[PDB]
Amino acid sequence: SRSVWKGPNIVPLPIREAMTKGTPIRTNARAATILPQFVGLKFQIHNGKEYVPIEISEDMVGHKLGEFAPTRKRFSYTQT
Amino acid sequence: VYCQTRQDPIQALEKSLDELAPLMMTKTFNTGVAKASVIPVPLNKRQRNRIAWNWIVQSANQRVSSDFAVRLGEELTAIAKGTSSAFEKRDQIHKTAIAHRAYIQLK
Amino acid sequence: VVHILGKGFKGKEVIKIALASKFYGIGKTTAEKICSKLGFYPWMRMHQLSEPQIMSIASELSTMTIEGDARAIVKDNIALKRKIGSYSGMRHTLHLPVRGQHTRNNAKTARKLNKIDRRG
Amino acid sequence: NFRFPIKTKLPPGFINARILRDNFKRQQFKENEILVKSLKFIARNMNLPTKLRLEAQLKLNALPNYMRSTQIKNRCVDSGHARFVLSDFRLCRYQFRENALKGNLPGVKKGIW
RNA sequence: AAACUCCAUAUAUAUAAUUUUAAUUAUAUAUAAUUUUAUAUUAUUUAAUAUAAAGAAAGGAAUUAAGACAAAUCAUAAUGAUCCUUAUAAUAUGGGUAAUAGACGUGCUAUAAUAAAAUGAUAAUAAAAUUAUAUAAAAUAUAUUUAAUUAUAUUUAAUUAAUAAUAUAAAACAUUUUAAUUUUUAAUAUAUUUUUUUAUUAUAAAUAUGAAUUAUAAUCUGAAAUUCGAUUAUAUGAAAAAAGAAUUGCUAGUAAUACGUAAAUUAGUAUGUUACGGUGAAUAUUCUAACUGUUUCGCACUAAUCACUCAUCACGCGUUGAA
RNA sequence: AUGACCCACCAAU
Repeated sequence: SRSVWKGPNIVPLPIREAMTKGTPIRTNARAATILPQFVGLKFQIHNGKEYVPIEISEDMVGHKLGEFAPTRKRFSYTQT
Repeated sequence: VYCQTRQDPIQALEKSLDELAPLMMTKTFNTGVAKASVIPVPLNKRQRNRIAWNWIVQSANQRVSSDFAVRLGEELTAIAKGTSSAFEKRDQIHKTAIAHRAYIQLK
Repeated sequence: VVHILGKGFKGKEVIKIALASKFYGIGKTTAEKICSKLGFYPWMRMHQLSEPQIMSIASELSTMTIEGDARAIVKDNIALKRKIGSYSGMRHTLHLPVRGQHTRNNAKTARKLNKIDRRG
Repeated sequence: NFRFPIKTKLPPGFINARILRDNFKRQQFKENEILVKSLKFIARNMNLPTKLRLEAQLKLNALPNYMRSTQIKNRCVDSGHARFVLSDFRLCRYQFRENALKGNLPGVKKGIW
């Protein structure tokens, strides 16, 4: 849904109740434009096996939840 | 070609080809390898001119004009006057056949 | 042709694109009408530039954003997400497909240039 | 209750678990396609107010996976294969050759031309 | 095997009220050639080589035997045997198949003048193919000032197919350019080259090739392009100077083509697959080498030369000698 | 199936 119109992505979220205590809401969905409306809280992002805990920033705007949650781990070496 | 020397260009080219194309050569047959013998090989018409034309395109990559279409004609005009290093080429080849005449497969 | 904007050029060199070449802040369309405002007959080479004219040329480039001045802007846009949690920042910092290309194989290119201050 | 959320008849002929999943999606999307179209028109008509539109875009994201055709893959009706699936015979690179050569497919043989 | 077969070719008949118009076609059918006739050399009763003369005469495809490689498939399917049934069975969400030190194979795009790019509206010129799980024409708006092109968005004309759409085929051809190239220009004059000439002064290895690549914005599809698609605009412009030993395809409408075209699989993306046509070649049979069928001779091999086989050394263990 | 291995190429009458 990347366009001036149809902007942007609404992923149903407990943000409402979360906006109270701020409980890192396990937003497993990991696929939404960081909402530019509430823009501010903390939650863990399912990186395939584990949800990485992150909060909101002055950069995290259009950046999608996933862009901050790495999946595959780093590469390594040859044989020795 | 015609312009730089006003006489039939096709005929002149044919003459140049006849001059340049060696009439024979020397392939190097194996025969149980070991000491492969060099025996003179007869070259067909299209065979003869093929070698002559190469010695010319190769000589047309040493000119100046940025159009090979006509760097060809000047080389062709040059050959007419009697200026295509190829002549010597032919000479050596023939010579390498004079000797190695003995190896001729049959009289 | 001379020391135009310091790193100048050469004569015979039609100015239009010449600017797109030496200059980094300007190129293609930008350089095209850049001459248009300065109104220099197109297909015009550097040698023909009437020094005073170059003066206008210079000012013109000052007006918009040129030279490595923008190199940084991107450098920062890079550092931006990079400084945030950004797959790119890893891809960019590690020297790996920032465009998510062939990390497995064809990735030397990325390793060659992709880096914190990429445009080097 | 039923394995699938909503009870569904079983595809006649060859039955496969992957076919059952795809068949389930086909049945569900077929009925939901009208709703899918209704709500998407809603969300995409700028001529509307943002909220009504948003409410809709959101419901869509919430709509179950079976309410989609992108999820339905062409699968051989006879062998339950979703690779190299010609849609003219709804078969596959083998069951076709087989049926075509055997003559099971009328007017379908070999391109000797 | 060949032949029949399919495409394709020559002719002939039938069909099309020549508005589905391509009658230069489309098919259904029939014939046709695995060409024939004659003379002259050779040969030995009649074959080959040349010559003419009659015809249009020419290709491709499909079919790849028996066996062997215990070749590939238990993931097309199916089934034996064996292993699990609260998990090696079913479902949802997310992830993965896209990870990258190095290495290989196959492509694509490349490295500029016997070659690349704008442009060509009385639209130079095609075949094959698609379009009721749809193609989507004209225009209309923007990107952008005119206009065209290119890419998206608005509305759907017509066509469910010899009707309308994809789609004006492109290369070739013409003109204009084009770094290095000082082969340039631009200021003069110079003049029977004017798009040019000449005299003088000036004009200090990656380019205007290459688009890998990097930012930002924008657009498609679909809930959803973040790992992860596509497109464009503005930017960026690495590597690459025809590539070592070595090696690959192809013998004629083939190779080659910076010649395009279509389909299938797509909600969506082809540098791949399968088909179509346009332009269109040199080189050749004579050596070795390799693979095959026919044959010679040899053969101690026979799951067959990737066979088989020999002695020493080294290991461990018997027996029997010298002393 | 028993069944981890194979090794040598040099130049003429």
